[PDB]
Amino acid sequence: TNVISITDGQIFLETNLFNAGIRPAVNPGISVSRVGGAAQTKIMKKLSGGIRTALAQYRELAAFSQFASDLDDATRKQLDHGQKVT
Amino acid sequence: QTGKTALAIDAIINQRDSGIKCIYVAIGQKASTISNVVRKLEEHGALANTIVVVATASESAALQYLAPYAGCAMGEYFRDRGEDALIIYDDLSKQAVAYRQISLLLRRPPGREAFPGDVFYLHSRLLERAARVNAEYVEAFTKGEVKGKTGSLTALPIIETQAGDVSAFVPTNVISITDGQIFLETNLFNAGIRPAVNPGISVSRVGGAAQTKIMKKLSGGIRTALAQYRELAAFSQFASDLDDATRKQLDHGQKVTELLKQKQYAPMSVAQQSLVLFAAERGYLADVELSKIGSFEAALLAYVDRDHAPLMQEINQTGGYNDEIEGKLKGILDSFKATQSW
Amino acid sequence: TNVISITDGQIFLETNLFNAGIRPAVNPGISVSRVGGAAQTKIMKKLSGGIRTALAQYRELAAFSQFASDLDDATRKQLDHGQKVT
Amino acid sequence: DLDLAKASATDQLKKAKAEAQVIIEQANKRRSQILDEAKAEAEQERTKIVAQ
Amino acid sequence: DLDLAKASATDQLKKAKAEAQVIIEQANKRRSQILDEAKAEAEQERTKIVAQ
Amino acid sequence: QLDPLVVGQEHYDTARGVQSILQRYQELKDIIAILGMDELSEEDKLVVARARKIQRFLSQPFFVAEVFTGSPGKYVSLKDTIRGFKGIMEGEYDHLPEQAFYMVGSIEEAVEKAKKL
Amino acid sequence: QLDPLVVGQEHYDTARGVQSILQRYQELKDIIAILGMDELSEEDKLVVARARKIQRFLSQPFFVAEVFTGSPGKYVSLKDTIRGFKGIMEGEYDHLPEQAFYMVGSIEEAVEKAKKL
Amino acid sequence: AGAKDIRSKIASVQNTQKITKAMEMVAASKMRKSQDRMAASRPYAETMRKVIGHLAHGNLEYKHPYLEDRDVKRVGYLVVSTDRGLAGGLNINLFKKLLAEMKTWTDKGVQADLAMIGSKGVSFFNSVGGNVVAQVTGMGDNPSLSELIGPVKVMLQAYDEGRLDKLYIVSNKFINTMSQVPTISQLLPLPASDDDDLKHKSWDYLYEPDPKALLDTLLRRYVESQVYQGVVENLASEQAARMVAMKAATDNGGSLIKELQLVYNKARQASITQELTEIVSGAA
Ligand SMILES: Nc1ncnc2c1ncn2[C@@H]1O[C@H](COP(=O)(O)OP(=O)(O)OP(=O)(O)O)[C@@H](O)[C@H]1O
Ligand SMILES: [Mg+2]
Repeated sequence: TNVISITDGQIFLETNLFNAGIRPAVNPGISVSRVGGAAQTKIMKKLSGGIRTALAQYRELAAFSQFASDLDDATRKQLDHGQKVT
Repeated sequence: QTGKTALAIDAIINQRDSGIKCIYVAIGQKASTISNVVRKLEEHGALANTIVVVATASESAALQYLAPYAGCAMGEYFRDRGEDALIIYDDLSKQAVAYRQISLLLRRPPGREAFPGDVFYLHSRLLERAARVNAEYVEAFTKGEVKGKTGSLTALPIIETQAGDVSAFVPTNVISITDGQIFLETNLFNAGIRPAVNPGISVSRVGGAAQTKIMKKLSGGIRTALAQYRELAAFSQFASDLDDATRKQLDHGQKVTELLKQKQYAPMSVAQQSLVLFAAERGYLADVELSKIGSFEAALLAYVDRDHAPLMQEINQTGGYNDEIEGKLKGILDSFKATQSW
Repeated sequence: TNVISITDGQIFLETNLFNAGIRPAVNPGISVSRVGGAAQTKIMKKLSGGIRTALAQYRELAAFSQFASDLDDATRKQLDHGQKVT
Repeated sequence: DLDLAKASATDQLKKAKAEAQVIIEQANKRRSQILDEAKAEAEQERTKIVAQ
Repeated sequence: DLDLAKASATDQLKKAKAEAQVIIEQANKRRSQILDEAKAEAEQERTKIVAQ
Repeated sequence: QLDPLVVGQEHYDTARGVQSILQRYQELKDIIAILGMDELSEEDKLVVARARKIQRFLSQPFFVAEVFTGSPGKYVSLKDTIRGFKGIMEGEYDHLPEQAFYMVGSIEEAVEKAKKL
Repeated sequence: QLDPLVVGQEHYDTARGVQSILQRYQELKDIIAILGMDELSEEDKLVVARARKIQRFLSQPFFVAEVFTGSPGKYVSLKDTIRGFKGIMEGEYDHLPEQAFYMVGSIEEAVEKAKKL
Repeated sequence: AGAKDIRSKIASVQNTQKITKAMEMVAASKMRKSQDRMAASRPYAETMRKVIGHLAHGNLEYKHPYLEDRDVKRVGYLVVSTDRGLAGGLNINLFKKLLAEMKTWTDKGVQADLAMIGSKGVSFFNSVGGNVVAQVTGMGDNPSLSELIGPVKVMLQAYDEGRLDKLYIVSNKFINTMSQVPTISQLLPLPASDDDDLKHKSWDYLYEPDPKALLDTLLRRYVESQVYQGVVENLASEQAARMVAMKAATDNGGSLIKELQLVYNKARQASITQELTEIVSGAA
């Protein structure tokens, strides 16, 4: 925490994801860049959008959407794209 | 932030007409809060009856540490002359901190949590000045000027516990010195229960011996109602599965608990508390719906104040209890429950 | 835990069994002798070879018991035998 | 049974009408007393503040 | 007709009840009116007697 | 000191019997909560009645608590304590209502108090 | 400053209602965590479904956070928010999905966001 | 917090995990016994339905109210629900299916009547203001046909009295140990379901005294037996759902222990450090 308080962001690499073959195991939702898109090339900024909140949402959505699911087509395409992305 | 100060200052306001003088001594608080509570004691009538002793957070440690003794010495002026006083040490948990600072700067050997050794003997010889002295000690002290009256100094120290933890050094000392405890819970305070007193772990070793006998009579049943509710409460999250023979108790508990909620700066005379507890003890609330209990209570307190005032006068003036009084109360409840509305 | 690391076993005396009337309240499973049967006279090494783990299992089977009437008697034989020996 | 039932039928109007009257005749006194006691407080507060 | 009397009586009581419940609300508001009047005339007085 | 050799078998067995009754009543409270009383066996309802009567009979009024409650105190000899609890467990006093045993003192005072209730 | 005598009854009462709901939702998270959401009473499922909306509607987009999220910031007036929370608590927006409330201004941007999913 | 609180919580959660594992075992046995009792029902219903084959929709016809598709002015439902919780979403999925279809029906202006088996549905529809006309409860894990005679008797008596125009049973269908599906399926007027007796034209019965008097009781008994079959399948489905739900809850507890023990170890270490730094930096 002392150092999270000094830097301009963090890339949090999570061991659960890393064991599941997801490498690099960048956990979106905790990791952030406090300078944000100001640093990106215009093309990259355009393409990416707020993608990381999209994957944060997908990953917490998978928290309830394993044993059951609801609104089960729009959540279904949300899950499909999130999975193909990851 | 659970109402520790509010409870003590309502205790002080309520003495605005009772003959008890009040002393409010503030340790280590910021001045613009002292000024605020004084402005509230001035709104209500209480300020003309009370002394305020202030040691703001900016004052040196010696003053913050000695303030409670300066307050006790001002309550003892009354005690030793046959009068009654009430003294409210706000945050003994900050006197203890000031004393720790003074000790560590004098290089005295530290104890647990770096508190010096004699921090028990610091509070012990402060709180044991709160006393009731028999009439003979008064006559001896006042050299015969006052006779047949017993002086008294009542203390209500306040303590603050981190994360509800009562096993720390200063809480565990003052819990050992005092005669009782009012445990204020932050969960009860969030859920809406205000004042948040936790009845299951609050105690008072003086107990019923200090009540008016009407209250002594009526509150015994509240103790048991809440105790049975606290034993049953675990099932509330499976309630639909329960049996009505227990559902009766498990709903009476909730209704009496919803009854003990109260608004701030609105003290009740003994007549009103006795009436409102009698109402719940004798089953009148068995059918009122939970969400309305408060409007029921308000309507009842209003009705009685105009249509039966002499009974309130009698109770408030004597606190007695009789089958006569019980009949009058049953009559009041009967007439109310039919001939009016909430 | 210092001493458990120094010695060659332990006899764990269980308060629950002692209050329940099982005296001596020796607790199987969690108690053990690391020299083992080398120290045990031959007849006892023969007759006792099963007791330990059979009881270790009975004590959990009889803990499953209370939430289950109508027991399979393939297990009721076991719950009777374990109770005999206990 | 015609007499016994029509007795209640002819009486309960009178009775419940009188009680609907009574409820309101109490509420009216409540309003009047509050418009009085707000006057009492109107004097009491101003006198307190001038003394202050 | 028994239950003509019964039902009309119950609703007639309820109407007396509601009429009381609204006789009270005017009372609470009038209190607020007159009490804030007293508050205004108290502050506005104090803050010039003291200036004097 | 609670073992037969020193307290005598009569005492030891009465004590262990009280413990057994109450230890079963603890089991049964949480059946009674979910299912209500009526689903118990005959002896289960009877164990419950005796457990509640024992639990009441262990209360007593003190000559020094005489100032909190007003009720006068009682001194109960050990003979009478054993005789009372054994009589309750055997089912001799099953015909008295529970409140006859609360704050009663000696066991005879239970059979007396039951009259006036 | 959260006193009826300062903020007026309606604002104080709305704030305390929101706190009561969120606390009741905390008290359920252990049973929900263990046994899953299906073992709740039929009225507790509604407490949970409203708390999970109140939590989102407490969210807001900020003018200084466009750097991070693109979405343009919002300014919400008090009058316009005590109404929204009074609404959600009273269950009159109780037909709208959770994600309708996430990162919006007044309650009317939520009712709009629901139409577009 | 502090080690001695968190270790107490870990202990209590491990105990909870014992409880739920025992319940999973129990439910897994009761499901087998209940589906044995589920397969001990087929012979009666199947032979009786073959009989009704020959007697009613045979080459010979008969004039029974319970085989003709008269007009729909109101509809009845027999609702099967568990007597016990912890079943997962079973009951509520079923009641939501029922409510959706009963809405679709009342959108044509028809009324509806409910007869409730099991107490959970009783409470639910008392809350949602359904029209419960009769109920039976407390059958538990020992359903019996004799107890069902009441409500089905009510519904039949209302059907032939004209007051109903169609009758449904709504219940869960046990398919796999891992999958049960809620179904609303019709049983009055009797469905057309193959069972052709064209092959059996070879013979006809001696009817004592007459075929109509029999056909009446045949159909009544047949409806009773299908209601019983439904109750028993729903019971086996309840047991399967409780088994799977307790499995999930035991794994949830098993993960919560992993979280609590990390918190506990952190507290253990912090308490050691803060004790030892208070001692050592006391000296001198
Ligand atoms: N009976 C009550 N009903 C409603 N609100 C109350 C009640 N009592 C206190 N409060 C509220 O709780 C808040 C905290 O009150 P208070 O400051 O007295 O608690 P505290 O323990 O003194 O906090 P601190 O320890 O910071 O002084 C106050 O804003 C007060 O309005
Ligand atoms: Mg304070």
